Amino acid sequence: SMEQVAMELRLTELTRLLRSVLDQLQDKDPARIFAQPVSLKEVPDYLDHIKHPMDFATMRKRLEAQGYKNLHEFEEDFDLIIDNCMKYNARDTVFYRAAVRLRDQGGVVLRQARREVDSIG
Repeated sequence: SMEQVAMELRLTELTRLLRSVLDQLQDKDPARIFAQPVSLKEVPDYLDHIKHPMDFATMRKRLEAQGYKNLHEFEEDFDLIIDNCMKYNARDTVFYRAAVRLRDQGGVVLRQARREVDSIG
């Protein structure tokens, strides 16, 4: 149908906008602490602690499959990155501190993304 196409064009454009958001959030992680999945070879007990691991490469895979239907779903995954880290790692670690800085800096980007998503529809 023509409606299914129009819906698919909306999803494609959302994917465009979320790709730019993702790039901007990932720039706020210059140490690349959140770039890849925590290694189960190197942290073999991780899944005993963290039930839903997340990282920027995994989000990018979902993004490119047009797997985010709305901004809420994308934000859920970004919040998992931060929240998982703040639980597994102690306050006095470079990892925890990196997550706090990513959360704080990302807030700004996500605030305007929400306005754009609502604005453009």
